[PDB]
Order: sequence, then structure tokens, then C-alpha cells
Amino acid sequence: MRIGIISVGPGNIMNLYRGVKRASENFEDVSIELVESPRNDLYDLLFIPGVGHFGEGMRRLRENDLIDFVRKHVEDERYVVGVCLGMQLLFEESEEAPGVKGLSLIEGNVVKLRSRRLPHMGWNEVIFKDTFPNGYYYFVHTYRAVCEEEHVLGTTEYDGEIFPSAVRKGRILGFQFHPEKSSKIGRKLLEKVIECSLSR
Amino acid sequence: MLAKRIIACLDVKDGRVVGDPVELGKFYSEIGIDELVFLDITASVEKRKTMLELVEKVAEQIDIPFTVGGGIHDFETASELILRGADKVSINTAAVENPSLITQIAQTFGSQAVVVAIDAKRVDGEFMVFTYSGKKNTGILLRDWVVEVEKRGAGEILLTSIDRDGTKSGYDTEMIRFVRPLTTLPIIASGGAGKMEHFLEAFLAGADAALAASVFHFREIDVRELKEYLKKHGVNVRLEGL
Ligand SMILES: NC(=O)CC[C@H](N)C(=O)O
Repeated sequence: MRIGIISVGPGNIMNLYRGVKRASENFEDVSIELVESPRNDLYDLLFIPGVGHFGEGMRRLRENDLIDFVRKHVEDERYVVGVCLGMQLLFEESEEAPGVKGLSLIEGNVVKLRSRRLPHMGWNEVIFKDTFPNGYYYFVHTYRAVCEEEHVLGTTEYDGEIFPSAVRKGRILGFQFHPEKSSKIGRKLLEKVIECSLSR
Repeated sequence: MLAKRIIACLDVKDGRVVGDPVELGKFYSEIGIDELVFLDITASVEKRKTMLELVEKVAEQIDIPFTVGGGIHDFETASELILRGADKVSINTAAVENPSLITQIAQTFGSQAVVVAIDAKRVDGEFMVFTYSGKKNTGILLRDWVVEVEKRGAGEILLTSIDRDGTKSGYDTEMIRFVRPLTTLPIIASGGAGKMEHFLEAFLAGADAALAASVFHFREIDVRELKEYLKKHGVNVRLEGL
């Protein structure tokens, strides 16, 4: 189990590292590396975290040559998991970054939430279609993904509006909330993600 | 749906709760507190690097958001503490004296990262803003300060009613209502909580979160029992399960 966590991206990435490290405590051969650059070989599980604007997201990937690296990971059916801004970067384009193209790894786009209180900050409830445990996770975001139902993994409702709080396309997974800040239920999710990538 | 937040506040000094702050906060996370807030009273000469190891230690082991404050007087200070691993800082005096500090924090680390602490008091029939640990009347109207705070970029208001603090008389729900329609910022009530009922009230007045100190530490209210209670009175809260 070689785990990568992309460490270029904006905002804090170390909490994700620290929680992924926590979640992996009971697993055999856990290596967790901060990925700043493309490597010779591919991980079994690759995290794209992020807090900040969509454009910074893509640029810190692009500046550091991680687009093809993240891409070659999908080409070899390796687990790729977007967290917060990472989930959004998984899509094609975003209102937050008018000219800026996403990884476009999952079909759809990103759109501002509809509420008068943006960002959607605090504990909100996630309901999944399977695998991952339903309950309250901690969120902070102004924007939301727009995809087909076959890709929706987890649902959330904030001021009347229902949006994907989690998404999935084969081995590509996206989460909108911060597992690393969602207490026990957050480890649990993170353990499960690891458990998915132990399989192939 | 979005949960009403139950927030716990610890006073720190020399990296110690005036237990081990990492210890207690980890325990608060396991019993179901929604957020931690550390208000720091270390001397003047030591504060800087002490506040840094605190954040450094907490951030190594806590799995929920945490706010740091006490004497955060400039952007540099705010910046080192966030880059160190704090989810947000709270600013009060330095916020009032220099409101662009709020935008400098919001624009650099996001609005999420700035909790502005407001301490109002009823003077001559008006809600007036005080600074210097509740010791100076700035002569600034709460109403005026609340709108500016939003407009400058802050993510949240921690709203403290000076006179209610320590009384056990309940939250200042009149203050909450006055503030409620004036801003779209989540609101945290502080000072006055004595019994589970008081939380309901503050939540009904339109507070987005409720903060307490001793009563949590010293155990008059139970976090678990407080939430189920709140749950029984139509307040949507986060509730583990087992
Ligand atoms: N807070 C974040 O940076 C998350 C992604 C995006 N910038 C949003 O606010 O929706």
C-alpha cells in the first residue's frame, strides 16, 4: 500500500496527511509520501487535497507537472480521491475560475451554491449510496459540483439545495467535506478509502 | 441539514490548560464537542512562540476544527498560527483598531480562517462595542461593527455579552436577536450559559453555535445529554451513535 498525497496544492494539506496517517495505523506496509512532483512509478492511492480557488488548484498542479501524473494514475486503474477543492478539480470547468480547465476526469462542472450564507461552513449530513458511512462531516465551501446521478456517491442538503457531497467514477472518488476534520466518522471514511485501494 | 454547534473553550498558558490541552481537546472530540477554541493568556514576552507550540501540538492530534486566540495583534501573528496548523484565529481589539486585518486574513487564508470576537454591552439603551478585554468603550455601535465585520471578509462572529459572562443567567438572546437580521455570518453566543435550556434559547434566537467553558470542563452540562435534550426541542444537532 503506497499512498500519495499531493502536497503542492493550496492551503493546508498536512491535516489530510496526518489523518490519512492515523487512518492507516492498523494496516500492513503503509507508506505515505508527500507528492510534490511526478515520480517514476505510480501510487496505489493518490490524494488531491485543496483549500482555495479553483485556478490556484490547477496551476499548482500544472506548474509542478502533476496533470499527466494524476492522469497516468487513472489510466492504470489506481485509486484517486479528491478532497474539498480536490473534488472540484476532478471536474471540467468551474464558475470560480472563469477560464480554467479542470482535470476533467469526471463529467460535469462546478457551480456556486444558491444560499445567501456562503460559504457552506460547519457540520452537514452526508447520505451515501453504499460503502461509506452516513453521518455528519465538516464542510467549508462556496461551490458545488454538477454531475449525472450515476456519479453521485453522497448527498447533502444546505439551505434547501441538494448537491453531491461525494462523487465516484470507477476508481475516481471525490469528497467535498474534510474527512481530517470530521472526528471519528472521518477516520472511518478514510479507513474505508484505504480498504478500497487494498483491493484490485 | 446543518447542525447547531456545541463549542468548548479552553484557557491555555505555557502550553497548559489553566490538563494537557492536546489531551483534553482529543477527549472533547471523542465525547462529541463540535469545535474547540483556545483563548491564550501566556505573558507578553512568551506568547508568540508558546501560542505557536500549542497550535503545533493541537494540530498534530486533533480531528475537528479549532480556533486560537488571545492577543493576536497583527497579521504576521495570525499568519504564523494558521501556517502552523490552526483552522482559524480570533481577533478582537486588533480587529476594531485595524479592520483591514480581517480582509488581509480572509483574502490570504479564506474567510473560514477569521473569527472576529465582539464584546458588546448595553450602554444608555444601546449595544456598544468594547475592546481591551471588555475594558474600553470604543463608542462604536454593535450594529455598525457587525455590518463592517461582514463587509471586511470575516467568516464568523463570536458574540459575547460582557455583563452575562459568569452569571449563569443565560445567553444574551436580546443581543442575539438584534444581531441576527443584521448579518449573514454564522453567530456564536458566549457568556451566560448555565443549563441545557439556555442553549435552546440562544439557538432559537438565531445563534449558529453555542460556546461554553467551565460547565463543560466541570460537568454541569453533559455534551451527550445536552444534544439529545436539544434534539428533543426541535434543534438539529450532530449526534454520534452507538
Ligand atoms: N473552501 C475551498 O477552497 C473549497 C473549494 C472552493 N474554493 C469553494 O469555496 O467552494
